[PDB]
Amino acid sequence: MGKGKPRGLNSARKLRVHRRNNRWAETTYKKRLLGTAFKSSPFGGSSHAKGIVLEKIGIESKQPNSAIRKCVRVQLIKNGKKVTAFVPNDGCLNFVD
Amino acid sequence: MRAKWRKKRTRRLKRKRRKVRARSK
Amino acid sequence: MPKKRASNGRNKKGRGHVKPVRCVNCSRSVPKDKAIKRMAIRNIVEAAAIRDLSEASVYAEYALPKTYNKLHYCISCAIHARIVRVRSRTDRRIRAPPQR
Amino acid sequence: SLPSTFDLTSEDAQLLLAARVHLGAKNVQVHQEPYVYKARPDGVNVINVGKTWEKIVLAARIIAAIPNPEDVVAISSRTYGQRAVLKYAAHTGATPIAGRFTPGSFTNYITRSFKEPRLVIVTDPRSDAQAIKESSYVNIPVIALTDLDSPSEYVDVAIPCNNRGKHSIGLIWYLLAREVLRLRGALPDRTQPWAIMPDLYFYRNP
Amino acid sequence: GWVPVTKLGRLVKAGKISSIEEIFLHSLPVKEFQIIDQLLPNLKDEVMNIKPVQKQTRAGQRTRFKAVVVVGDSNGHVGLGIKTAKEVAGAIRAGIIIAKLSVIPIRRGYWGTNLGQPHSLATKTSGKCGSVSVRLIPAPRGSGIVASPAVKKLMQLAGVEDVYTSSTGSTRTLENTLKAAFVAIGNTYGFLTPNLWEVQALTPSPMDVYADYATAS
Amino acid sequence: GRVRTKTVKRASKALIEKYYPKLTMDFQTNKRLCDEIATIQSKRLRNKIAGYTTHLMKRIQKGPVRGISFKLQEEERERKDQYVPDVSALDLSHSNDVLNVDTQTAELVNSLGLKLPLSVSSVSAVRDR
Amino acid sequence: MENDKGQLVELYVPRKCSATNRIIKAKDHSSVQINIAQVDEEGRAIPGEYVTYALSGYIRARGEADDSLNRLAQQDGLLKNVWSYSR
Amino acid sequence: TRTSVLADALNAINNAEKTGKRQVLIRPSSKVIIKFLQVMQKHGYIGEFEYIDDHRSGKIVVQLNGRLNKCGVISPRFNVKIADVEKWTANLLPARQFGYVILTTSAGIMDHEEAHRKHVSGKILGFVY
Amino acid sequence: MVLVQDLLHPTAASEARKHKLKTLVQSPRSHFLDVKCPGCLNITTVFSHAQTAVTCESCSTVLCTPTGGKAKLSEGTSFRRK
RNA sequence: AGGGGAUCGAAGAUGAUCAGAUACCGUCGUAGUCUUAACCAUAAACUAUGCCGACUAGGGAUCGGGUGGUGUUUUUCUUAUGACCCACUCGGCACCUUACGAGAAAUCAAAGUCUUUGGGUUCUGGGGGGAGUAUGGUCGCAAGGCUGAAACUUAAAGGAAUUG
Ligand SMILES: [Mg+2]
Ligand SMILES: [Mg+2]
Ligand SMILES: [Mg+2]
Ligand SMILES: [Mg+2]
Ligand SMILES: [Mg+2]
Ligand SMILES: [Mg+2]
Ligand SMILES: [Mg+2]
Ligand SMILES: [Mg+2]
Ligand SMILES: [Mg+2]
Ligand SMILES: [Mg+2]
Ligand SMILES: [Zn+2]
Ligand SMILES: [Zn+2]
Repeated sequence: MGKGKPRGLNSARKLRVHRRNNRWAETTYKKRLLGTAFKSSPFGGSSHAKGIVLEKIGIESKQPNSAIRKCVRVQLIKNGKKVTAFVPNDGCLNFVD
Repeated sequence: MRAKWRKKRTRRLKRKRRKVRARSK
Repeated sequence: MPKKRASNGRNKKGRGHVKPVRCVNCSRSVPKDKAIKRMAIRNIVEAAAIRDLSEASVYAEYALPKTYNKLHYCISCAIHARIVRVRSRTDRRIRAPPQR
Repeated sequence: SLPSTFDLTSEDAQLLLAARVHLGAKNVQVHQEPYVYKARPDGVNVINVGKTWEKIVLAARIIAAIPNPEDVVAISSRTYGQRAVLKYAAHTGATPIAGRFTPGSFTNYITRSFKEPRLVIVTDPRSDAQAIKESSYVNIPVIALTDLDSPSEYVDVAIPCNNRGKHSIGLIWYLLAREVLRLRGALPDRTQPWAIMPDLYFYRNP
Repeated sequence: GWVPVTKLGRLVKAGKISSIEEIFLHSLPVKEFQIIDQLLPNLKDEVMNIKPVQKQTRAGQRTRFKAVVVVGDSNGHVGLGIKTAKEVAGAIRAGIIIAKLSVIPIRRGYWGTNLGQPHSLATKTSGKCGSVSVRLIPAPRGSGIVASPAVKKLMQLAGVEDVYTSSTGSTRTLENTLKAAFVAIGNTYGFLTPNLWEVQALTPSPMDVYADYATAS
Repeated sequence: GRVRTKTVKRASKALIEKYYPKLTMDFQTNKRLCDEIATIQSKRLRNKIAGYTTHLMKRIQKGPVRGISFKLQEEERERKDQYVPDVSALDLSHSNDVLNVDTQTAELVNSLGLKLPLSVSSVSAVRDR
Repeated sequence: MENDKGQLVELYVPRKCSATNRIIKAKDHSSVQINIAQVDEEGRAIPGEYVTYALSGYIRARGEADDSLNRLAQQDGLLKNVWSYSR
Repeated sequence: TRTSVLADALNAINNAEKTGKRQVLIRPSSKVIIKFLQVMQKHGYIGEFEYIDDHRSGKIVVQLNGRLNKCGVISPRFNVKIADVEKWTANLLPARQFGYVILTTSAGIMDHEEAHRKHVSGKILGFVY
Repeated sequence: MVLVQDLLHPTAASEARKHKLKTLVQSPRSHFLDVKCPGCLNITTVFSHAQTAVTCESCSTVLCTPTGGKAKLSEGTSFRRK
């Protein structure tokens, strides 16, 4: 077998164009090249986001386990988007208010 | 469901979609 | 599902897509290759005659011919009764004509 | 190197040729496998005789090369050799196996019929085969009496021969025993047809 | 509690095979176990992993235990036994016993320039078992074994001081990664060099020499 | 449904192995011979052993058998393998003429050998199979 | 192989197959030692003298062990008329 | 098409040596082949080899020694910048210790040790170990 | 044909057997058969694979009907080799 | 868009069955089927194996070419065609055994000559779904094709085999 890819000493371009245009099926590279982080992903492609507790929710979880999870719908400040944040530890949405 | 019909399903769904967007030129 | 067989449909090898034959029982179109083409060389008169016919007959020796139904069967149709007979993985390699 | 003595006596050739050792193998002809001097028309191959008997000596030379004689396990399954192997057993004291081999006899150190050869002899690598394929697991040579149809996989010192059977098997064993005795034993001379007898071996009336 | 079957068993009891090379020299089929303990005293004897492994039944299941045992030293011989027995201890026992039959020497080389005693591989070897290639890939001095924990412990018992690996394919299946790193080890005496170009005499084996002392009376 | 068990057949195989002599055809003798030698706890089992031993003896009269060939049965070949009914003549001599060898065989004889006896056949290769 | 000044390190310096020159390994359970007894004048097979021939497991399992052992013997003077140069 | 003859030749060698053939035939047979082989001869991976002249193209008979392991060819003849030899030979051959990288160059077709003494690099062809 | 063949010197049987192309040297196995027609006493160097309805030097006798391989020599004709 | 329509026969009617069943079966039976002039341009268009290139193993066969056999028979006397036998050969289509080679294995003499990684080239794939969807092209009479997303979603989806 020749093994698919070209092997010429002058190929290069048909490597370098191929690897541009396969990379695009690498989900790491796609998010970086298309700014999903910025254009979506509630937080602006950012570690964190201050956001005002709009309401303390109880979210009934998926299967195997069974528990209402004690969350908070938020309104992210900068974007004005609304998200749902978990509140870790015993009660502590009590501390959230 | 059977994949050929799941294909046929989304063929009608398109042909309904074509009438909807054509109703506003 | 891997290959059960190497042949599969069998005759068809080096031969695009051949013509088909309607089966006998089900009238199920099957390729004339996948077809299970048994030969039914049956007598025109059933064994439990035959005396009776030859007693009442004119002439001696007689034609006493045999009808030549070259059957076909849609594999499924064949399995349901006929020569097919579901063989073991190792036994499925054998092409030898059975009995005899 | 060699003595230039063993060139096959004119009688012993006539003995070999009497048993049709070289009017055998037939149409079917393996490609290893140069023990043909010409081929007779329609369903025949003609075996080169000189090549056989040089090896029948070579085999023996190897059989002799094992110091402990109660060790060379000859085997036979296909019936026409059974008796001949037991004759070879009698003259040259070397425990052998007639008929059924029992797998795990060179391997499997528990069996009642556990041997441990330091040489194996076989008549039909078509049939005894198992024992050959077994012997590979434990580092042993395999002297075999191959026709030009049989496979010689895991075989060293393949004596060319006719394995239609009947006469040729027993004859070729006897020529082995002969040259195994002549190469260290009682007999000091190549000459004298002596006794013994070829017909001591061979297949019998059941 | 000894009593050997097999010429070679008796032969080692007599003390005419010294230890151990001669066995390997003449690739002698060491089917008995005692032999390798007699000759090699320093066999340790480390259980890698023990999966439960179940056959399914008319009702319930059959928990066997595939205990994986690297046997070795730091001399240059290593073993690899896998054994599935229902009792676990017995499995490790039978695993150790099997590992001392499969025992196999390793061409330990340099690195580059001889200078002091060799404790890497000679060459880049590979194994291939299931879908694991172990490749390894001789180090320089003191760089260490660089390996999956499994491959490492095999390479501690070898006395390969330093080697790089490229354990490649599904190395998490340990039976295979070892079986791989065993074969890559086996490959060594098995790969030629120009330091073998020089032809040897082909010695007679102990079996051929000490015939009378072997076998029963 | 009288098929004798393994222990019955196992012992009786090992009994006739070690004691082909001390086993006279008939039962009651072989019965008393069994209780002498082998140490059976039961009565029925012992009687059933004796029952198979006899059936082994009665087969022994009509030739040998497989798995039952020990010392005396070995020797009861063996003579015949040693001193065979054959042979008169050689045999495999040049009794009738001087070997009907083929053209190819005659040519082979001439290459290796110098002067041997021959009777050149026509070598009719023949039609059909 | 040679440390400092000779001092041959690495034991098990292997049987290399006579046919191939390819190495016979420690666990080549398939390898072999054909030993062939030396001939003398008028009978006599000279007790305790062999022309040894190792075979690799490779050639042996293929079937090429047969003709390689001939050619081995033929070159080393245990045969005539057997192995030909051309075929 | 038949492109790199050298490779297409060395492939047959590598197949031959794998099975333990004592020789090989190589159809096309170039300068490069012969200077490549010549190199294998000077180190000793290869016996005699006998360049047939088809009144025509080429053809070679190599005698293998049971010494070749791999008769490598690297394919797009990469230009090598003297220091980069070390990275090729490191990545192709087993060990700093022994092996050769057959490279064409200004100097002709050396191996990578000869090319270091000379202080002259170039393109690569193949290797041997 | 297994392991050791010594491939420079084949047995001539093999050379004759193998394809006229697939040997050590590509040598063709055709000849220039010197045919004599019944008419004139003169000999035409007829290549055995002519591809043509081969006439004589002048007279239209027709010497060899070109078939696929070697040509069938028209009627009861006589020939020398090469 | 023409011609024809025998039978089957997407649609339909309709007769049974079943808790029911516009589903099999049952009976009929437009559209077609068939064809001609246009389009469409996809199929499990599947050898689910890109093309070229070389080289590795035997077995026997198998066929389309070609050689040699004082071979056999045809028999119109020698025949000469034909038709075999047998051996080997270029071209085609597939099996058996061991695999020492591959392979996750099933298996494969190619799916080998690959961690001992490089003969040449084209193409495609990067967890599953969402989706062959949304959009935009572009192509089509249309059906539809080609081209082709993410947001969102999820821990498996698979493959092969083992025992149940
Ligand atoms: Mg639930
Ligand atoms: Mg499935
Ligand atoms: Mg299925
Ligand atoms: Mg699928
Ligand atoms: Mg085709
Ligand atoms: Mg098709
Ligand atoms: Mg309907
Ligand atoms: Mg498609
Ligand atoms: Mg496809
Ligand atoms: Mg995806
Ligand atoms: Zn049907
Ligand atoms: Zn003229």
